[PDB]
Amino acid sequence: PNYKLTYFNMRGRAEIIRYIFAYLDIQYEDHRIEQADWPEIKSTLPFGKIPILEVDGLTLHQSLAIARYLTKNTDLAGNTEMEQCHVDAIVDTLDDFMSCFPWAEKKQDVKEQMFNELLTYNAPHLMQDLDTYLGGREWLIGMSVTWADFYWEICSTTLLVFKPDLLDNHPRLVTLRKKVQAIPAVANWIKRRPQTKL
Amino acid sequence: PNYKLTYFNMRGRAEIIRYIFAYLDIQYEDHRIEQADWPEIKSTLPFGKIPILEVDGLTLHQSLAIARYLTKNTDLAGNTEMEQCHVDAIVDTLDDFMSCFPWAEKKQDVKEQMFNELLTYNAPHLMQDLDTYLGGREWLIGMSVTWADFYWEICSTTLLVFKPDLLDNHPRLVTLRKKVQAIPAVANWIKRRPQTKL
Ligand SMILES: N[C@@H](CCC(=O)N[C@@H](CS)C(=O)NCC(=O)O)C(=O)O
Ligand SMILES: N[C@@H](CCC(=O)N[C@@H](CS)C(=O)NCC(=O)O)C(=O)O
Ligand SMILES: [Mg+2]
Repeated sequence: PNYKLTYFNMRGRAEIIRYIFAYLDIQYEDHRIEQADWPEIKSTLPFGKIPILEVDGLTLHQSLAIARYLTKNTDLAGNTEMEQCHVDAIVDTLDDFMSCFPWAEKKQDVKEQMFNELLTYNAPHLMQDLDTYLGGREWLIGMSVTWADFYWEICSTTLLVFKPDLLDNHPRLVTLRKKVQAIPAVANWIKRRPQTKL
Repeated sequence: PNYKLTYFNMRGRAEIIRYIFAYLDIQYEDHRIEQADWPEIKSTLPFGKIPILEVDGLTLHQSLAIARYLTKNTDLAGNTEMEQCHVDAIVDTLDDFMSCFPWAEKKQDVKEQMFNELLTYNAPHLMQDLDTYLGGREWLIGMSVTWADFYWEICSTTLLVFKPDLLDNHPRLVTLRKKVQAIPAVANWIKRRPQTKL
């Protein structure tokens, strides 16, 4: 089928979709719009938000809903229904935290303060719960990589931009990132993708 | 299987699970804890949040992950993988919005300010997007009820508590709420459930 992903020129919420396409070796149009075209693009979105993924003429929206759709019947989904639930749960827990940041906050002064408070007073609790959850296991769910691992690597990459020492107390979570970054197809995408801050 | 749902004494985030159980005619323990006992239970949870669902001893978390698990392979999921994606997307759009409200904000000043902002400016836009998405169809996705319809009913019920005129310009969205409440199993639950504000 023909796929067309539309998002801004940044990793952000479209990156999980881009990782999945890379991993599954599926061709797609990576459409990155500029701020100047937002007004026009927006008037075509079902709920005024991106990313959207057009599949053979039909529009899908919501990054995680799209990620789940693309991984259905693949090795990234989770081996059992219980495990698939755990994958969804970990992704939503991560997404819940990322959604707490004031990404659209105009006033930089207030924005910086909130980011710093979230990374100092809240992040540590989530990092510890994730580390405890993973224990000595190779991956977050099951005995093989799932898109939950992809999401951890993606979210942590952005958090590290604002809090470099985020994982200084959790080497096991760093190892996990490295294992994700070591997957051949993923490594290739990470090396070739457009370099953006977020 | 043996199901035990744990949450606070309110509809909130556990209600979608309660609707699914009622619709599917599944018995479960509806455990509603007291604030005074939350800090004790919280310490035993991998991620310290509720609702959680114990399935034959195994614990699951994240309301939507659990809802998806329960509806898999049932008539409440979409009829195709694409339709299943639409269901997931609608639920996430609604959840994203409801999650924007500062429910735990102690500062009545900031809390009231954000509630008014969300209800006065954002809500109308979402309502218009939803009405347009629904069009003249009976349900949000496909030709039959899905858990996305349940979620609309649940979400709008709480929104209507703070903004009763929410749907005065959207009769079709009111009718959808009524269509869901009319389903025998749901109507039975609605009339039997604990009467709470949220
Ligand atoms: N939870 C949604 C997020 C939707 C969202 O807020 N997208 C942002 C881009 S990162 C956007 O479209 N913003 C436009 C706006 O805020 O009006 C997803 O994962 O797709
Ligand atoms: N996004 C999670 C909700 C996590 C959450 O914030 N739950 C609230 C109850 S509505 C709770 O656990 N708050 C008590 C606390 O965080 O200590 C889900 O959908 O289950
Ligand atoms: Mg979410």
